[PDB]
Amino acid sequence: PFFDVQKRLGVDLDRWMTIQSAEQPHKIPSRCHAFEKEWIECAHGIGSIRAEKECKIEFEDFRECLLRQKTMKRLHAIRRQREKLIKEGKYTPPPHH
Amino acid sequence: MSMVYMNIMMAFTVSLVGLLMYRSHLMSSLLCLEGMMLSLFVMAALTILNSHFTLASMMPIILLVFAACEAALGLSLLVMVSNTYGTDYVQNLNLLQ
Amino acid sequence: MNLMLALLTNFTLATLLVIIAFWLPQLNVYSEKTSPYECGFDPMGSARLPFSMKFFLVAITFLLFDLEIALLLPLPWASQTANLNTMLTMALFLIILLAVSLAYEWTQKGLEWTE
Amino acid sequence: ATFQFLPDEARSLPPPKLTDPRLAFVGFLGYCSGLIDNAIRRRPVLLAGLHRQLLYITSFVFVGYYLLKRQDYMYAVRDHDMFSYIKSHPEDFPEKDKKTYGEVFEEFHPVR
Amino acid sequence: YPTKETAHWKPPPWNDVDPPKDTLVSNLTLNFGPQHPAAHGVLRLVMELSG
Amino acid sequence: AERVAAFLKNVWAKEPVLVASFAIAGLAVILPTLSPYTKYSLMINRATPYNYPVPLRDDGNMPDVPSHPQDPQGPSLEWLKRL
Amino acid sequence: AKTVLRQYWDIPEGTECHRKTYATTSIGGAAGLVVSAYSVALKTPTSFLEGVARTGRYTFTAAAIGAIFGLTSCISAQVREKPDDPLNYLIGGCAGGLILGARTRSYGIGAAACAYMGLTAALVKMGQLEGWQVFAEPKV
Amino acid sequence: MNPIIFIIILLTIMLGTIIVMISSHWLLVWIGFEMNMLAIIPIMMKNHNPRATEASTKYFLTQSTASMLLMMAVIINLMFSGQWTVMKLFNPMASMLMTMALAMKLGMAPFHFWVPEVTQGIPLSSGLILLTWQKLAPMSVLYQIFPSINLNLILTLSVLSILIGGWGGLNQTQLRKIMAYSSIAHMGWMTAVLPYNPTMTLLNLIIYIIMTSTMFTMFMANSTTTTLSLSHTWNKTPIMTVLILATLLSMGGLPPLSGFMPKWMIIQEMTKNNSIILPTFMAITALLNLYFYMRLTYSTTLTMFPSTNNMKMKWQFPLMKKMTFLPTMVVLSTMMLPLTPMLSVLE
Amino acid sequence: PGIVELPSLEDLKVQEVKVSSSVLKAAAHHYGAQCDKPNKEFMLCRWEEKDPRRCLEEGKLVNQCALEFFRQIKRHCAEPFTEYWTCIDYSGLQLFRRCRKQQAQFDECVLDKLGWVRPDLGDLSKVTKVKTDRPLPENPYHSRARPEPNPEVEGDLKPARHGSRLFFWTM
Amino acid sequence: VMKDVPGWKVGESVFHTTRWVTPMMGELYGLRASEEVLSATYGFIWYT
Amino acid sequence: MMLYIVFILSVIFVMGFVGFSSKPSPIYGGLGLIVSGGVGCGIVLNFGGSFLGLMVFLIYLGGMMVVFGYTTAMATEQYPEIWLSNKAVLGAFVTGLLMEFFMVYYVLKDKEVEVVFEFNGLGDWVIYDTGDSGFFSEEAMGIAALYSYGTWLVIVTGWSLLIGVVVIMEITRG
Ligand SMILES: CCCCCCCCCCCCCCCCCC(=O)OC[C@H](COP(=O)(O)OCCN)OC(=O)CCCCCCCCCCCCCCCCC
Ligand SMILES: CCCCCCCCCCCCCCCCCC(=O)OC[C@H](COP(=O)(O)OCCN)OC(=O)CCCCCCCCCCCCCCCCC
Ligand SMILES: CCCCCCCCCCCCCCCCCC(=O)OC[C@H](COP(=O)(O)OCCN)OC(=O)CCCCCCCCCCCCCCCCC
Ligand SMILES: CCCCCCCCCCCCCCCCCC(=O)OC[C@H](COP(=O)(O)OCCN)OC(=O)CCCCCCCCCCCCCCCCC
Ligand SMILES: CCCCCCCCCCCCO[C@@H]1O[C@H](CO)[C@@H](O[C@H]2O[C@H](CO)[C@@H](O)[C@H](O)[C@H]2O)[C@H](O)[C@H]1O
Ligand SMILES: CCCCCCCCCCCCO[C@@H]1O[C@H](CO)[C@@H](O[C@H]2O[C@H](CO)[C@@H](O)[C@H](O)[C@H]2O)[C@H](O)[C@H]1O
Ligand SMILES: CCCCCCCCCCCCO[C@@H]1O[C@H](CO)[C@@H](O[C@H]2O[C@H](CO)[C@@H](O)[C@H](O)[C@H]2O)[C@H](O)[C@H]1O
Repeated sequence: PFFDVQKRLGVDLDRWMTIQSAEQPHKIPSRCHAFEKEWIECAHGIGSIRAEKECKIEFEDFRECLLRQKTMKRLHAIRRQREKLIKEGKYTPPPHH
Repeated sequence: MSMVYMNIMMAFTVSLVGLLMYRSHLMSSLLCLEGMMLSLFVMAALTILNSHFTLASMMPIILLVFAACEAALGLSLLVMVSNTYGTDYVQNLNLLQ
Repeated sequence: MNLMLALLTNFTLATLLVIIAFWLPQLNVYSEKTSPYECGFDPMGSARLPFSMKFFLVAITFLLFDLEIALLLPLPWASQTANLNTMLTMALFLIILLAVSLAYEWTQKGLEWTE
Repeated sequence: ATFQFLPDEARSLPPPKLTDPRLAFVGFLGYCSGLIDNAIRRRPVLLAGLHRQLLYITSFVFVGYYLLKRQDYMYAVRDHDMFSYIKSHPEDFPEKDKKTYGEVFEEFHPVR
Repeated sequence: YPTKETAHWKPPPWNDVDPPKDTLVSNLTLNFGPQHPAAHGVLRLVMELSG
Repeated sequence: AERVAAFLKNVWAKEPVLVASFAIAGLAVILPTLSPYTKYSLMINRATPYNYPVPLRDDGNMPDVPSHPQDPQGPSLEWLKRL
Repeated sequence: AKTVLRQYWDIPEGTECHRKTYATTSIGGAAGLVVSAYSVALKTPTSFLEGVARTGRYTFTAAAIGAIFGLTSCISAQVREKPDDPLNYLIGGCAGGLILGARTRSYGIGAAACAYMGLTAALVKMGQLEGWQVFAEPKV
Repeated sequence: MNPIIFIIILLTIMLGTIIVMISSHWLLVWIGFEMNMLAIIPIMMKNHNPRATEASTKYFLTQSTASMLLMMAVIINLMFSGQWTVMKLFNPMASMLMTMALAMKLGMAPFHFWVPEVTQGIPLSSGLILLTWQKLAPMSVLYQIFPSINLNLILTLSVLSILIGGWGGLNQTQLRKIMAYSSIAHMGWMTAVLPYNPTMTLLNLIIYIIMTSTMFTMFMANSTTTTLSLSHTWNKTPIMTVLILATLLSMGGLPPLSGFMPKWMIIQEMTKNNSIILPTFMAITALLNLYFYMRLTYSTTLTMFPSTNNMKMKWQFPLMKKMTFLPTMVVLSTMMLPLTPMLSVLE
Repeated sequence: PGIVELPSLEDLKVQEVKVSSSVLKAAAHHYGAQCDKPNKEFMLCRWEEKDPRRCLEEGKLVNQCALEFFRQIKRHCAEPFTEYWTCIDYSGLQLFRRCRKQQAQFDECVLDKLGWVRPDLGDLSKVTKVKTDRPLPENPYHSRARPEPNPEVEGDLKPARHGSRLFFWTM
Repeated sequence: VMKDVPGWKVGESVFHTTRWVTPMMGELYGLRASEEVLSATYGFIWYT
Repeated sequence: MMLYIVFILSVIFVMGFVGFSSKPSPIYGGLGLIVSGGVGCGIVLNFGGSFLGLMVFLIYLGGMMVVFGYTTAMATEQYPEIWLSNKAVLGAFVTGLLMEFFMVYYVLKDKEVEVVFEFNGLGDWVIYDTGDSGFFSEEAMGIAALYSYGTWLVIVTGWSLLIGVVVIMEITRG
């Protein structure tokens, strides 16, 4: 904050909601709990200038969990190829797929 | 990103252009403002629900509470504009040129 | 699915009834029959003219009160919290502030309709 | 410290002297404010409300003393950081091998 | 600096209050009867309503 | 106490609806403090198990942690059986 | 603008004038369009044609200035065998200022535009020769 | 407005600003902005005339639109980071939307059109709140997100604000429109140095607030809102004209006055980053601000315009306006250059 | 970025407890007491390993103890148990309170024949310790080494050398 | 399915970490019948 | 086809927005916003937010009811404008629908579409969570935490609503 009155007075007005790795009701975890915690622990105390560079792996994995962009691209690649092979009479799906 | 985001983001943009391109009725523009909150509410809810961040499930509710205040504030001004000129037309609000 | 099926059937039946109502009866349409109704004499002006709202201030206050319910509707779930000391204080706080806002508008004649 | 006007580590610095020239200037500024207050309200400028004039001076000096102490502390902090960083990174602050002007060459530009 | 686009500009009012509009707000006019349950069948009560 | 009675009786004659509201609102605020059962409400909310009770890795010095759910050690709900 | 600006600097000075002029003409037209958008938005034309006719003058005036600047600056260097000469942009800048004065019907603007646009362009040429930054990266 | 209601509303305006400044969560920052806008409109509408109604409506439409873009940036940040902490933003599209949202809230060019009109339409006391207190909350958010702000965007706004503020003031005869355009110009300096040294943004902000507060307080004292109405001050309160002169010269950045300090410090910071063309351009363009400050000193203090006969009746009555803090603010507005190194307290 | 290691289809095969949920619900309370030890070890494994692949073997011992549990009911209490879950199965919410009479018959059958006792209210929700020989995982998050902290700036605070050093100022 | 795709690697991870990641719906039911996917995704939400 | 339930609702969502963004008579703008609130509730419901979805629908139904009343008093003319009655309204309405259609066509034609930013058109189900067996609603526990965890949020929201009543009365007391 601009004025960190929360840290000074010890009150906790809104930090509880800031991250998804914080204590949740009945300990329900967020989907990307592990990825957040790793990134938060990697970058703790070293500052954004360093963290932008020395925690790219943790952040890049965390971003993948959040938006799943690499995964969906992989699935679209697999799905698209099956269409090509199914349509060419080349591959046939097994009963369970 | 997921395909739902495409239409929700498009919805926000449509209402944003809706608000910025005025016609005559000031009431019409106040609807484009409630339109922007509706899309912001929906898009926030999808992100929060999908990621299983429990504590922010209250965030969209708080968003609506301060949208109601803005709409009530906007309608109050429309009452006084109408009481002065006999319409809600925005071209009447040009004394300060 | 069931809910979508149920909604479609409801509004499908309603539309079918309207369709039947419009195409079964014999119609005889002419200008006087379809003219706007107003007790036998022609309307004096447009029904699209402005219609003053005397309860306008109550109507805006409804928007603010109508959002108190969204904040209060979670109360049955909140009653299951471990931290009941904080709950009850905050639940009572919201309702009192809602009561105070109502008292303020009441004492300042905000609920009286304008003449 | 976080959100603290004077963190505890600041007490290792010598406090501003009560006769600091910067503090005397602040006290003077309070005097001028006291005089302007008489002027705008149209009272005798030098004479009126000496009780009010003393409070203008006292309050300025009071606030100025703490501002000068924080000012001094923040400059001590800047030096403390700078010197330790130079200690922590010897390779980036190497001593210059200092030639003398007898050895160094400078091209001469006549002023004709 | 006068310009042709600002030739119609007047200085604002001294006390910031512009005159109220001369416009007359129009009240809705209604035929209440004759064909009306509360008109006794033959009263054409022409009312001017505000709301 | 006499001035208030006249006001109190006056409002019972003119605004009995508002007299009833403030009285009920007052009770809603006061009784939770003075009730001997209010403590049990939080205990019953505490005793409802929404989540799995994850076991502990026994290290050798956990005298009060039970080894089996039916062992005597651990919180008991006997107070609730009789509430 | 970033890519269009880069290609202008990509090609060597004094050579490939047709390409240089295409760059400055593109920079001229874009500037005219931006002025046209704000102009029509804030000063509404009476009719749709006059809104187009106003876009026509500003965009053409701006495109003409840039085309003449790029042409004159390139040709001047080509003739004089001095690519990295700041003076070449001085001539390009004045010619542009003259186009504005010619397009505007006013010897007062044409002269003033010559000087200010002439000095501005030479500073631009000085700027990239010496590496001057207008929006400098924070470094300390 | 009942006095108690005015105080509670006035405390709510401050509360929203304080919530923005102490919040570590983007939602609470947005709430603080909404709370502030809710409470300020009734102060704008206080006198209930068509002009005040127009100003409040134009203000509400502008601030509401900014809040939408601001909240949009927050939700985009949430998608690409999963967190709400107030700090750098993790998406460049979110950075642009927030930067523009804050630019409208400040009234920076080219989102400036509302500042001259809202200021002219409301009382002087309300205009003082609008041009001073309302700058704190948006600036404090910019002070925290600056590491992710696009440099070209922020500097483009600063340059445009300085130019548009400078040129806009030249044509004004109303004191409230002069203060609006002067405010737009000064906001440009604050954001221009923001990418390089945020401390000099705070210094410029504080000194701008002290000098703007002083000018509005002197306008309120004599109830003057036009250039000509102010030109009568010499014939009632000669002392006031001298304070207006010194404060106006300080606002123009003339040494050895306090107003020279923020301009002096900002030039130092920009040159340390090898930014030479921009501070030179900025300093010269600020001469436009000085020009229309000097006209006011000509008509106010250095000459004597004609009076009217009825002015003699005002000679018999004393000023009764509060003029709260005026003696202190004017001294701080003028005699602080010798204390410039005290700017390290803002560090 | 690696090829996810997935077990073979033979390493996943196991005898399945193929009974309905009303059957499991009917026997849940006794099942919780009888098969506590294998179950608790398996659940300790999952919340420690954080990996379903690292707990397969303990997950098979969960089924083998479940099948043995249901094999004892079949040997001694087949008929009383069969009435009871049938009563549970009828209910839309599989409520206990609608089958207390049949629950008794099954409850004294398992007490007389097998010696089983039903857990009390709150027993099955206790946190219990469990001894194991599986070593505690050391990097269950597969965390990389964290970056080093910024070297601490410490020492004795001294006055700024020649003060602010701002242009001409001597203090 | 991907045999004849050249750059492909079968069973590759999108994550730099080797830690186990819970699969999402598309990863688990990606290559299966629509009604099986539909029941897995919206079965609960749609159930009456 | 049913797997695309959320996408189909989002298409009607945008169409409702084009309904009121084109800005016909506020009578019809309110209708457009009611539709968008409806399918907007449907979208959020399909992500597991039954409470959040139903409430945005409920709040917006009351709000448009107030808007309808205010339209008849202060935003009505002799010939209220429908989408077909005005060239500017129709032009905006047509433009928004064509811009909506083409985005739909490409994303369905290819399973991905680029509209300024890359969007995957595999259907929205693919991102859903696989496992789930808690005996509660997660949205309900999160929303119910407003009273235990969100003490600070309740104070600021309660205050703002109280001030809102005070403010609207000041503004409307000419
Ligand atoms: C301002 C005085 C000059 C008046 C003419 C106005 C000139 C234009 C001002 C523009 C800014 C330039 C300021 C230049 C002065 C600051 C440079 C400086 O002197 O810094 C050092 C000063 C302490 O001075 P030092 O060398 O240590 O000698 C101590 C002797 N007792 O530490 C300081 O920073 C103190 C500076 C405040 C001024 C000197 C205070 C003297 C102590 C008595 C209080 C002042 C009362 C008289 C007020 C005079 C007002 C004209
Ligand atoms: C060491 C001081 C150096 C000063 C350097 C000045 C630097 C610039 C400072 C700017 C601030 C200036 C003060 C603010 C303006 C106040 C003065 C004013 O408004 O007008 C002049 C005023 C005379 O107006 P008048 O109505 O007659 O007031 C009655 C006074 N007898 O009031 C006056 O009479 C003139 C006031 C200025 C003179 C100050 C005198 C210093 C204090 C002397 C102590 C008192 C001595 C008493 C002597 C009598 C007993 C023997
Ligand atoms: C950056 C480096 C420079 C640092 C600069 C420091 C600036 C901050 C310092 C504070 C500046 C303001 C100083 C005000 C001095 C004048 C106060 C005074 O004399 O008041 C006289 C009288 C009221 O006095 P009284 O309220 O009884 O004092 C007790 C206060 N609780 O009533 C009166 O007639 C006074 C009327 C004139 C005052 C203007 C109106 C303001 C009212 C203020 C109320 C009292 C403030 C108490 C000041 C204490 C400050 C420690
Ligand atoms: C030391 C470090 C700091 C360095 C920075 C510079 C310090 C100076 C800052 C000044 C701050 C403002 C305070 C100035 C006090 C002025 C006092 C004064 O001039 O006398 C007031 C006089 C009142 O006239 P009278 O009617 O007799 O009395 C009524 C009031 N009781 O008024 C009049 O009658 C005059 C009317 C005619 C107007 C004449 C205008 C030209 C002369 C103005 C001189 C002051 C210039 C100030 C500008 C800044 C200069 C640096
Ligand atoms: C204008 C602003 C108006 C603000 C008005 C706010 C009114 C709030 C009144 C206090 C309401 C709660 O009051 C408080 O409730 C809790 C129960 O939840 C009680 O607490 C009691 O029960 C709880 C659990 O239920 C036990 O953990 C605790 O041991 C016991 O003390 C407190 O004894 C009582 O003092
Ligand atoms: C915590 C929830 C329960 C607490 C109750 C909260 C709501 C309190 C409502 C306000 C009560 C006091 O405020 C109210 O002000 C008006 C002034 O116009 C009073 O007086 C008015 O009321 C009645 C009915 O309108 C009129 O017949 C009377 O002529 C008028 O004077 C009311 O008698 C009083 O009830
Ligand atoms: C004023 C109108 C406002 C309308 C708002 C419309 C919605 C805006 C959507 C904002 C999010 C768009 O997100 C934008 O596109 C994709 C998102 O994966 C990113 O794509 C790019 O960045 C990331 C960075 O790691 C990488 O995938 C890669 O560099 C590249 O693909 C962009 O860096 C991002 O800026």
